[PDB]
Amino acid sequence: ESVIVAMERVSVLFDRIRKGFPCEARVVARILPQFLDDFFPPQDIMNKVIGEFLSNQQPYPQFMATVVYKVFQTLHSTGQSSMVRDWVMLSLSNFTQRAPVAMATWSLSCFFVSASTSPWVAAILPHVISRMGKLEQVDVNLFCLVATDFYRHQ
Amino acid sequence: SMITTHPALVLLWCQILLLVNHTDYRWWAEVQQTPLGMCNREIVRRGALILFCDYVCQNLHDSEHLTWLIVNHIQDLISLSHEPPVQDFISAVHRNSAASGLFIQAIQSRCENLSTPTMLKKTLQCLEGIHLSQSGAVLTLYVDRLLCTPFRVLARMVDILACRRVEMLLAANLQSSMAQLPMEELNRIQEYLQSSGLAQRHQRLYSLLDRFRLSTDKDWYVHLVKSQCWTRSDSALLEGAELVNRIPAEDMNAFMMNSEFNLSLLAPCLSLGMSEISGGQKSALFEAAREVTLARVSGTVQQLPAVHHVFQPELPAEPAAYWSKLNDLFGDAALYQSLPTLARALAQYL
Amino acid sequence: AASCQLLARDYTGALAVFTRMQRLAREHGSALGAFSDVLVRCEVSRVLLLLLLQPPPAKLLPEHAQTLEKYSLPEELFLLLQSLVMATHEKDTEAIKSLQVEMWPLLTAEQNHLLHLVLQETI
Repeated sequence: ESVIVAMERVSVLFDRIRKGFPCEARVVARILPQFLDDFFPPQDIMNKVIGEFLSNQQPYPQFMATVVYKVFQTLHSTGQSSMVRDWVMLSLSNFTQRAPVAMATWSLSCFFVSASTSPWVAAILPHVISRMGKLEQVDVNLFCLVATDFYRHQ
Repeated sequence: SMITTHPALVLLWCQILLLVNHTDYRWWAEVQQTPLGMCNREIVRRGALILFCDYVCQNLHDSEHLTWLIVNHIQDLISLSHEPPVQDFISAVHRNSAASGLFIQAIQSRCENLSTPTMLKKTLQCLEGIHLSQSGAVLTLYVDRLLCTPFRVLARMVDILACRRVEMLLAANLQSSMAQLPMEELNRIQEYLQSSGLAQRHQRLYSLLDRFRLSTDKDWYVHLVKSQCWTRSDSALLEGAELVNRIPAEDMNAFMMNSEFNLSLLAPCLSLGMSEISGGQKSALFEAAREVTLARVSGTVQQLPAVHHVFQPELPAEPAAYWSKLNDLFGDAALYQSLPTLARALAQYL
Repeated sequence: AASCQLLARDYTGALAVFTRMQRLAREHGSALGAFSDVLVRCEVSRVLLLLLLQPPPAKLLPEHAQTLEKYSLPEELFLLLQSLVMATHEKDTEAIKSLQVEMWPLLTAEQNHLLHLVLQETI
């Protein structure tokens, strides 16, 4: 019975991400991934972050993308990483529908670079959110490179 | 001699001297001051320019007044463009080719005076619609002079006027467009666009201009952070800090010691070092930024004069020629631009 | 009161009291007199207080939509602040760095505090 109350209060937390001035969103984005990792198993937060990360009713996904990066990085144990990869498959089938195309390829590049391997892919992720829009051929190069680096991940 | 104690009677006498066709350029010169002042002389100058522009508005088939009035009084013409008679004069210059070309030439000779935002907005409202044979000259003036302003709305307005200008250039005849706009000047415009940063800031002008032309993983990450960090100046501040954060950190003093380095990233690097140290285990970002901050402070005080004398902002250049050294290496925009960056860095450090 | 809440750094309270001031002076102002001075100060500080805390479109009242539609009073101040709204929604640093040195004498002290807070939270 306490699980649905936890779902309700996590929904109120995401509601305070929905509205809210950017300092408040910085605070909720910083305190979020530790709370979501520590409180309950990650399937519910996975469903919630995919269902409330690609919403058109969202002011800006950048700190939410940092939330995505940290919640993927705290799920990098072995069977948990296979579950992560299955969630990447489900969420990329969700990504098959097109958003506004510049933000679409941007958020898809963030999702590729976040749930990824160890050595040098993660450190690019502040640079991917360094431009939110502004699609350029160099962004296509970075997106194709993280795509072919995820193709050898599977 | 009546001009100073009473302006309004001299403005009446200007209109009387206009209604009978007495146009001696010596008297209109000594009234309108052809190349702190008083107030009545300014009222007389503005009134004389207005009534003279209405005189050229009435009888315009005699066209020496247009050339003389546009060449000589050009800045003081556009400063008054929200009054009806000089507005009719402006709309009368918009129906001539040679007068509008001389007008854009006169703006080109005196563009450095049109640096205030109000006079520049009034030139943009005064170059709003001109004669169609003069479109190449106003496009060269738009891309050469009036696009490099720091004000963004004036850049936006001159962008919209330039895009409408190329749109009106394309709808006309191609033999009319090619005969006015040369190709080498077009390559000059395109290299001026691609030289500065206004090419990627404005997609529409470059797209329409190329349309008019065509009508006729380790070291790679090091290269990426060299692309992001080693620039002149940018808005990427926390982002550059997190980019230099995941450097292997056995080679930091190799990276920070560079001739072309964003020293403005040093204070966010120190803030990230503070967050990592107060969170848990120490960082190399903090000690790297500390070393290069103190080394650059020692360098920029090694460039200071040795025997220091006390500042006095009441009589600066009086005691010695030491102020030659405190204007030479001290008023230079490079070292002066480098100092408060290191002041932000030392503020975070202290 | 707005100067007090700006001292105690309740900026959203200053936004609420500034839109209440503009609502009152519009309702009683035909501007008539000193109501013009109120509208000038409130229009400069509400623009700077909208660029300081950039609201989401959910909490954005339609009055703020009207002012940011007007931006996306003396002439040099309107032109420089309109250029400053464009240079901030572009996020162009050197534009603002050269805009403040021209905008300093045209504003009072507390509005300069708000503009420095704008310049800090883009840098």
